[PDB]
Amino acid sequence: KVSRKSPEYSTVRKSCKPGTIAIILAGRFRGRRAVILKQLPKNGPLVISGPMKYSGVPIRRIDSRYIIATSTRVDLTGVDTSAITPEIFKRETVSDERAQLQNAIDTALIQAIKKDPLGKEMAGYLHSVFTIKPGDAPHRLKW
Amino acid sequence: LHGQNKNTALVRIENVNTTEDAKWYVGKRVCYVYHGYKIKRCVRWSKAPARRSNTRAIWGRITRPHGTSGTVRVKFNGSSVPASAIGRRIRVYLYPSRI
Amino acid sequence: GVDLTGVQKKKRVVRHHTYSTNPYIKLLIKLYKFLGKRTNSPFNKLIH
Amino acid sequence: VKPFVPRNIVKKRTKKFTRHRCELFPQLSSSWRKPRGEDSPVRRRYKGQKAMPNKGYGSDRRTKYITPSGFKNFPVNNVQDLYMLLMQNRKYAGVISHTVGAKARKAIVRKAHELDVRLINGNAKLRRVDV
Amino acid sequence: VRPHLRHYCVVGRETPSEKNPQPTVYKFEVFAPNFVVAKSRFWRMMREKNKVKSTHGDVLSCKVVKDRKLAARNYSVDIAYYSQRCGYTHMVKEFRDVCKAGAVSQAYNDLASRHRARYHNIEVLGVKSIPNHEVRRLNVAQFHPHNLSFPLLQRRVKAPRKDRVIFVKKNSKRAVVA
Amino acid sequence: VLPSRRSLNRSSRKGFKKHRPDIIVIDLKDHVLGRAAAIVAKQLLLGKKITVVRCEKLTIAGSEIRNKIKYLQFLRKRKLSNPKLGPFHHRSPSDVFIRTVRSMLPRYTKRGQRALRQLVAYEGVPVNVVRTGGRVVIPKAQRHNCYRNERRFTVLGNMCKHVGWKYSDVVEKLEAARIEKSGRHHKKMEKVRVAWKNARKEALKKMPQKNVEVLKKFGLA
Amino acid sequence: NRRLRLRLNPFQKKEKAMAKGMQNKKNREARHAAKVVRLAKARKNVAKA
Amino acid sequence: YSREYRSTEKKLAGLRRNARQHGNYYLEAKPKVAVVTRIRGIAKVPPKQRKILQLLRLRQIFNTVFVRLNKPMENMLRAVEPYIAYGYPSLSTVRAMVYKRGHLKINGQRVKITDNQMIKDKYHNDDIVCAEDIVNQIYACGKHFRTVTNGLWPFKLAPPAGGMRQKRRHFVEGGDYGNRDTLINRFLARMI
RNA sequence: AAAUGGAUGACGCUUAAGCCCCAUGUGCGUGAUUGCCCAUUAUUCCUUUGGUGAGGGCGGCUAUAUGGUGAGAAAGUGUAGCCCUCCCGAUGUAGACGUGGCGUGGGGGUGAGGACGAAGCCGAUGGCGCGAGCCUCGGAUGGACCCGCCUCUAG
Ligand SMILES: [Mg+2]
Ligand SMILES: [Mg+2]
Ligand SMILES: [Mg+2]
Ligand SMILES: [Mg+2]
Ligand SMILES: [Mg+2]
Ligand SMILES: [Mg+2]
Ligand SMILES: [Mg+2]
Ligand SMILES: [Mg+2]
Repeated sequence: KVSRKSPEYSTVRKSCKPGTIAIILAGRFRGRRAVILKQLPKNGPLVISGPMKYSGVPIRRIDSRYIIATSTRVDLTGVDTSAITPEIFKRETVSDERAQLQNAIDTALIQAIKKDPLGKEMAGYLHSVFTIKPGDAPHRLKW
Repeated sequence: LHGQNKNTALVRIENVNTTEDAKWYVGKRVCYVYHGYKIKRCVRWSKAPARRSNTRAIWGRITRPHGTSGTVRVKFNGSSVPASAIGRRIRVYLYPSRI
Repeated sequence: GVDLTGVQKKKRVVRHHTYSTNPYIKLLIKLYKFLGKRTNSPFNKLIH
Repeated sequence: VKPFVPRNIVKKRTKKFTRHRCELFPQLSSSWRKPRGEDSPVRRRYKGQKAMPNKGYGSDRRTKYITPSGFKNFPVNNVQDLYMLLMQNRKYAGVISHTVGAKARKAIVRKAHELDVRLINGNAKLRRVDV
Repeated sequence: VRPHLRHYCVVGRETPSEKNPQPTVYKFEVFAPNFVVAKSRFWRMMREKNKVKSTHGDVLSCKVVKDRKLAARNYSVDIAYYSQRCGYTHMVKEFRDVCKAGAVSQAYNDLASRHRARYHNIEVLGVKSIPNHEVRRLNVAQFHPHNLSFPLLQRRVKAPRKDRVIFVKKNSKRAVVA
Repeated sequence: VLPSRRSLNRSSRKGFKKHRPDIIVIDLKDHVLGRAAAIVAKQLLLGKKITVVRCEKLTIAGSEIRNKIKYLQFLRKRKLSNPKLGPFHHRSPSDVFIRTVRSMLPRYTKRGQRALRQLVAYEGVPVNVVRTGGRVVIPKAQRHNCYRNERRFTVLGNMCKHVGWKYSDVVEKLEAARIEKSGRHHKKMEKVRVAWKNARKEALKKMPQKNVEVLKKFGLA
Repeated sequence: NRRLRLRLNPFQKKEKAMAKGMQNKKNREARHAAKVVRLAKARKNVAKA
Repeated sequence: YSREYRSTEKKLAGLRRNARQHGNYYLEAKPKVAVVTRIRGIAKVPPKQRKILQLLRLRQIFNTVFVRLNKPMENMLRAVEPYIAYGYPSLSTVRAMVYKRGHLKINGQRVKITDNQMIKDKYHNDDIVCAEDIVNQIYACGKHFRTVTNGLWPFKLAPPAGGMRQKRRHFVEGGDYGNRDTLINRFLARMI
């Protein structure tokens, strides 16, 4: 029933949902893990922020074709993520309000992770990095 | 037996050895890395001066599997890959990802 | 390919322009070519 | 003046059709000559030989005779020839003849810039000068 | 599933006329890869035995016969083949198999290997499931006794296609190339 | 291949000490000559660096007299006008293997010549490759997978000895010394191997129990 | 192509609906059971003759 | 038409069951329609075979037509057998050819079928007004078989997707030419 | 059993890489009906060229200055094709024919150019044409004539 003109319309694969844990495949943060927060209003990129104290990835935009979405999911009902908006990236040494937004989001995200029964294992999991060793076959894996 | 056509190239990837395995890599981006002999323009030549070098890359994509043993067919955008690359390393990246 | 066994020997020789150099002939050809295309008259097509 | 630049221009062949074995004889020109020899490998269309021109190499009629700038060249010889190109100045560009002297060129260039008529061999700096 | 040469039964007759109304109906057994070949063999036999050609005849039915359950049995096949040097040769052979179609498929491959006879030069006269104590071939009767057992030697094992390698380490199973 | 002074100064300026490229070492004992060469030739064309050892233990199907006669027929071919230009008949096992591989390559192009330069062949296991790592085998060219047990085969070293090879006794003496030296050292260094195995068994009793449960589930301990 | 198929044959919608009903699970199991009974009953009655 | 196809099929099955139940046999009607395709090139063709292929409108490899299998037509097919493969088409095969590769012959031009109006215009008859009318006239023998089939351009198909067995040699010997009965439908499914 | 040293094309191959026969994706006695490679061939798409070619528009009133968008439209064999759709053919020795097809010396007309530099000559001077060829640029070359278009003529 959703129309293409409506903002809520989107065509992204069903594995990429809020709270999903993804592996970054390209960029300066290649091989690191992060958490998908939301999607931009139109059919735009996703916004990811792995807890910056865990993996070192700040709030950023990323295309859905450059992340591998795993099956591990953290409940995100508590985190509002309403402050995330296209204008924060539209504006062109970090700024004060950007730091405040990052701190607020990280605090809520960390509490949600610890709420999971495997909270400690999840925190260690977010620390790990992914790499292709000699003799690996990523096409045979399940994720 | 009549000759070769240089508009398509064949790439052998490690640990594939099967047509069903090669189907996982259809549509992935590949590149051939080499070097010249003087520094020329590159991406982010002004934003990231540390990238300037003699290194160069030629990009392409995987189109379809070849044979029954994991070999794949690659087209390098709008031109051929130079024949000096025969027997050298080719990088096969994991994007665009369907997973 | 195709057979084309007897295709060429069925073409006719048709001319669509006059060899004449008379300008008044050309004016008449212009008038009756128009009438042949725009009327349901076998007579007009015969004259042209 | 901005021409109606085509979206894309396609050439079926860039190389020239040169004569057979013109590189082995200094006296032979490079202009194409049709080979009529009973044993000629070029005439018999062997695999590794040169090609012969034919009707299939013809250019698309929509982009024929169009220079890379997007214009079509029309020669001019004096000031009065510029008013032929005034109305259709988005389609044709003027070419000054090789034998026109420097004294006459000054008047032609001055008027063309006044009329906004593109010259392929006029003054390079004047056309960049905005009005 | 494995064997070619399925088991077919073809029923046909000659087209009725006012010299011969109500012609006789014939039934024919044949082993063929498909039913088009099966019908071709039926009309060849009808022509060479009853002077009836496929142009003046009808085919009433052509189906596949169902065999018994799966078990180890002895099969006797009487077969004939032609060659220019010797003419027609007729023999009776025995095989171990699980179905009639399998035994006949074995005989066709055996005749090609041992006598160089092709499919269209061979005629099958019959196939029967005979009991033990009625086999005259030692190479077949050696599988009859109870408590029969033997080991597997000179094996040539191959990995599943997904795990085959080219180079492997000498004192382990670790692959080096591929 | 011996470095010049120019290489020595450059390495000293930049502080480079040693470098070893990626090389695969193949033990050719009890391998079929023709099938090993075909597999090696393709891998060379794909850009691999290969070193083969123990070339004198390659095997060829058939009796020794049949293969000896085959070589003598090859030795008869020579350029009558000037035999010093004619075909060259190398006699050592490593030279025989290299000739066989060369016949399976585009040897008259620069690509083929480069591929041949990437192969090094030895008789026995020389001292400079003993400590370089573990050797590999080719399962598709091994004797116990290729020949029926009742057939008769020929060892390449014995065939070459009777057609002109002169170093069969030298190689045999060197191999005896290597087995003695390596066997003594492997009998040594067993206390450390046993100690390492004991340490792993002592673990799973001090390490966390949750991680032990995971190892059991995946069949590792 | 769906719109070309319907343009050439306006009965396509009902023909496909019949196929979907043929594929339905509950109806196809009832049809299989009913067919077995009908064939078996005729076999017994013909023999008793 | 859909009701007619369902009724004809299920009436025939009832007759077969009646004969099988009582131990007798039911004889089928001889096929009335054949589908013929060319599988050989245009080189070294003798004059007699050359003329027949022209009369069948098979002037190029992998061209396909529908014919009626009567006595005058059968004897013509036997003369050019090593050049053609043919069999008895099914309803699915006929529908695929008309809907996907159907072209009309209008004013000497080869136009593609796009809607029922051009079908109605080309055939001024009142019994041929839609694509389903064309299919019914071909599948069944039909009264206007010649009118319908001659108004269609010969079908131009692609090579078989899975390959062929042997261009020479009859289908019975393991080749490709000759009569294949209903097995032509598997051949044509890969070709279309 | 032969005359230079040499040929299943060579190497080589014997749980064949030999001979006769049988199969096929993922999963070969539970997936019925395509294991894979290579054409100037077949299907489909784009462009050119020629038709025994097939259709359509062509009586210009909607309204509009520069500093809602701007240019064309010829009743036509042949072009820088009047324009827009659609269908069918395209190789070729000897040979025939066509071309508002190319080039050279001179005559009749018409229109220009030149000491602020004609003809001629030189070229990693590019642009246009399928092509014969045409045009521009540079000369740290030259020093007095020459060309476009329509027709006539030929050493
Ligand atoms: Mg050009
Ligand atoms: Mg000749
Ligand atoms: Mg074949
Ligand atoms: Mg050969
Ligand atoms: Mg021609
Ligand atoms: Mg000629
Ligand atoms: Mg003269
Ligand atoms: Mg003369």
